[PDB]
Amino acid sequence: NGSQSIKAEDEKVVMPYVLRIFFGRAQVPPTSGQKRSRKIAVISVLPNFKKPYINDFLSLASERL
Amino acid sequence: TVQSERAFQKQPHIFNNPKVKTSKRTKRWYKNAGLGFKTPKTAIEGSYIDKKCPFTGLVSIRGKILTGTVVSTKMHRTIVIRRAYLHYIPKYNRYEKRHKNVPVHVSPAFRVQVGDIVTVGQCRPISKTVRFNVVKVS
Amino acid sequence: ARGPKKHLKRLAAPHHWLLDKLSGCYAPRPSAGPHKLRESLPLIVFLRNRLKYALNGREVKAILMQRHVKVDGKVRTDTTYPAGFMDVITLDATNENFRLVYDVKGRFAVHRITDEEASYKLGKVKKVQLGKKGVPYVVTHDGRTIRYPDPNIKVNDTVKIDLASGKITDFIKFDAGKLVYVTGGRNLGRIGTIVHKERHDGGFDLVHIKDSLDNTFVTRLNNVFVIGEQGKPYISLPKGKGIKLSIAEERDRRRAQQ
Amino acid sequence: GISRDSRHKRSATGAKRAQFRKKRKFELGRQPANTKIGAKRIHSVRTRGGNKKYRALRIETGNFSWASEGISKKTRIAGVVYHPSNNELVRTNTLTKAAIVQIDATPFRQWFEAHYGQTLSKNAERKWAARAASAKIESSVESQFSAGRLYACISSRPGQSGRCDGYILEGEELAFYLRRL
Amino acid sequence: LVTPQRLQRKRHQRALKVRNAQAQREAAAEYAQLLAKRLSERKAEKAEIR
RNA sequence: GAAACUGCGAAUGGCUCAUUAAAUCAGUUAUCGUUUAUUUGAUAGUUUACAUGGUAUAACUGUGGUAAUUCUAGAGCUAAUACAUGCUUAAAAUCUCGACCCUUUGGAAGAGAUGUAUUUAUUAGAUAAAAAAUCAAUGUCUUCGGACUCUUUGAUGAUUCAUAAUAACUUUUCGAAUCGCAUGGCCUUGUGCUGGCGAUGGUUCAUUCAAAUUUCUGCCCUAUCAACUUUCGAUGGUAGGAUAGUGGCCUACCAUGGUUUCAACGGGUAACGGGGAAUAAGGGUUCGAUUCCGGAGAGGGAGCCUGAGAAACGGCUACCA
Ligand SMILES: [Mg+2]
Ligand SMILES: [Mg+2]
Ligand SMILES: [Mg+2]
Ligand SMILES: [Mg+2]
Ligand SMILES: [Mg+2]
Ligand SMILES: [Mg+2]
Ligand SMILES: [Mg+2]
Ligand SMILES: [Mg+2]
Ligand SMILES: [Mg+2]
Ligand SMILES: [Mg+2]
Ligand SMILES: [Mg+2]
Ligand SMILES: [Mg+2]
Ligand SMILES: [Mg+2]
Ligand SMILES: [Mg+2]
Ligand SMILES: [Mg+2]
Ligand SMILES: [Mg+2]
Ligand SMILES: [Mg+2]
Repeated sequence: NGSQSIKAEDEKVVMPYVLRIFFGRAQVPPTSGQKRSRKIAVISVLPNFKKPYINDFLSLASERL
Repeated sequence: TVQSERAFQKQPHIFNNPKVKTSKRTKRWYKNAGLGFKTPKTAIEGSYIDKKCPFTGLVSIRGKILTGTVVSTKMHRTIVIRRAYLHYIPKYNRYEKRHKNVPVHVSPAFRVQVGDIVTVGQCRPISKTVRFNVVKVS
Repeated sequence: ARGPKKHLKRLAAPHHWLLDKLSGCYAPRPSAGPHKLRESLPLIVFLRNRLKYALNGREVKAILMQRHVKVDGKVRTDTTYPAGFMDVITLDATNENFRLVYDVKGRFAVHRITDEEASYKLGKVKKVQLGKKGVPYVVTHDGRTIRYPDPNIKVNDTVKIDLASGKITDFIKFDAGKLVYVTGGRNLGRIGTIVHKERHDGGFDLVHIKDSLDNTFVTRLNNVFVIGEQGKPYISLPKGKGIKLSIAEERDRRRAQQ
Repeated sequence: GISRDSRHKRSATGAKRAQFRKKRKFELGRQPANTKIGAKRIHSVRTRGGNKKYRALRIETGNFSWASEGISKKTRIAGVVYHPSNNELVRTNTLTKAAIVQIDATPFRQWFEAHYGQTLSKNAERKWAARAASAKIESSVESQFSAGRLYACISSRPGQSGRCDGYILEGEELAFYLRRL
Repeated sequence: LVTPQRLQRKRHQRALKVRNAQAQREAAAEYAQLLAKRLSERKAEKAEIR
């Protein structure tokens, strides 16, 4: 519901890039206090996503396996 | 009425949890100043908020302890006491009455009238001229 | 002044160093270190004006850069290093160990000690407090911080520090009947036994000390240094055993030995 | 130009003091930093000693702490609603300590959904049931959650630390400030 | 330039830090034992007083 | 080993007494009200590596401007303990999220997180002394009945103190890409592994040199100076800003306060203060720019970069002469 938030019509196209970007940020070695805070943030934005979009991120995590 | 100003008055870092609701009375923090100075039960069970109160505020009593006579109480939460002493003149081998007026912060836990004897303790600078704080009344 | 001073006039120097007032215009300024400026003896004064081993400052520097002087088992090369009370000064080439202890007159005295005595020093416990990660530590009078102290050790106690390892070997509590050494006031350098400790909350505590001659004197607690139990000091004492003696008798025994 | 020296003031007796010495660096003062909502602009200030201070010229996010549940989240700042010292800061949307502000309600709402499973896996059900007794909250907070904007108070000094942390008003705090609003 | 001296310095630095950590652990353990012994004996004395 | 970069110093010292009448200064207090280069002591297994870049330049080569200066323009080069980046090292414990089995009194593979620094919110930091009954959750144990002991807490006269814990936060730090001398020990014989004495840096704490403010008392002449301060802060309260930090230091809103014949306020001073000097029998009177301590200044006002430290002046910038 943010003012600058992605519109629902455009949510389909942008979201895969957003999800994959956050995936790369999630793979940073969470090793220093700034870096650890970065990993916490990327997981904390998941509830903002709709459940179908939460699901695909989990699929991306499991694709390598 | 405690909450008589634009901002809320609260003891800093003293948190009352609405969820637990253990006691009706709001949690109140207090300390004993030392030097055998008794914390009045009014401060313990009172409802005022004063950051400069020696028993409930963020101020410590350290250094000289003086005594004086209240001379003025017309301002808010502070008074002006008078200390009288005798100064020695050697040439005439004789004394002279001299007096000095000291402004002292008084916590609302005390009720002081013009004429009573008050013992005060030094603290950090509270205002432009206030460097003392009332700690005992009589 | 717009910053810290770096010069010390001879007249403004501590009296107990006993410096000539006409030799020059400036005196050695003790650098920052374990002891305070007014309660410290710079190595230059000790090597030149006390031991007479060096004739001038340059020769003192030459000795120091040769690394022959050790303070508390550590080599020091600063001319103005502030050695102080209960400090051990070791000269290996000459084979001496000195302990800096005030005489009765109130001046640091050249007191020679044995090696086994030079292996340890004493420290008055100035502070005890928990450091980071919940590790207790004690700060002594010479700026030494020792971690993991014995819990019984408190402020005003004395700790026997082994120089090689810098750890507490034994300690003495501050109690009546203990042997004490005065490190300030006009009673500086005297030795006695505690009688009573008068306390004033929010003020300076006062201690009554009785000498071997039964004379009594009162001194502020900050100038008292516990050195052992009565008759059993943990360090070798200088000549006179910290007993103040009058002037007439001073004439007397000077004549007698003369 | 700004100095904190007390000599320039009149004496308590009202005498006009004479000018003892020229101003010293160790009673200096610096221009106020009127922090305002917007894209982050912070610039460092070299202060006395080697220490450094942060000046928040602009900031729009802050770490706010919900005290009742003992949680804290980062949240965007909506706008300043009330300030006790002076209303001109409210008008100009200047961020300072003790300023009452409005913050977004989404992250707290997500956290409460997840933690209690109520709205404002078996393991999830077990945890929710165990914590079910504490689910109830103040009605005033829940109404704001419905609205989506929560009232908060800034407990940090943006002009010093460069942060706009704060806490969510509750109980008598919230009632008093609502009355003032 | 990669030279044996740099390798030696790195290795010495690592060994120093590791040895420091081990020494601190040993000292902490000894302090813990001393505290436990004092705590036990004072508790025994309190039991005797009762 | 010239030159230059880098680091440190230049805020010390020396000089003068213009301003300054509770100001400075003397004695005596306080920082539980704050900064502190350096010395000294502690203190960091949690962070392509047989070791990263120009996101770069001086000195230097060469081409030039100006009458003139410790003036410098263009182009070409190359370094770091400069500048900017960036890993590599034990185990355990605890706390979350939890696939799945199973409906238990449940269990649980796994996936995460934890050093330090900053900011916020919350929690612990006990106690003058002794015994019981229940509601809820719920853990050890036996002789299945009920039982359940020795249970952890420092300092101060006093604190929201020291310290620790939980949840997040950061244009966010630190956690050695440095250097000298020497060539010891293990072997699976590899320029394999390991290893000595020092220098220089680095987080935090303490100490030291210091700084800042501060509590009480104490200054010459003048009453033919009697009321002063408050519109433009004077006294105090609340909140904020700023400060290294307290504080009308400043801002906004509030009240009307504050000093005074025990001389306020104003005026004079050829007034820097003191340790001291002279005189005197004692009381006193006078001197003290001048070998030491403390304060202020660099022709006069105003404003600043750097740095731990300056409102610096043998540092810079205006205005006045
Ligand atoms: Mg004290
Ligand atoms: Mg340079
Ligand atoms: Mg003059
Ligand atoms: Mg005047
Ligand atoms: Mg004064
Ligand atoms: Mg140096
Ligand atoms: Mg060090
Ligand atoms: Mg070029
Ligand atoms: Mg304030
Ligand atoms: Mg105003
Ligand atoms: Mg004079
Ligand atoms: Mg003079
Ligand atoms: Mg100057
Ligand atoms: Mg001139
Ligand atoms: Mg100037
Ligand atoms: Mg000149
Ligand atoms: Mg100069």
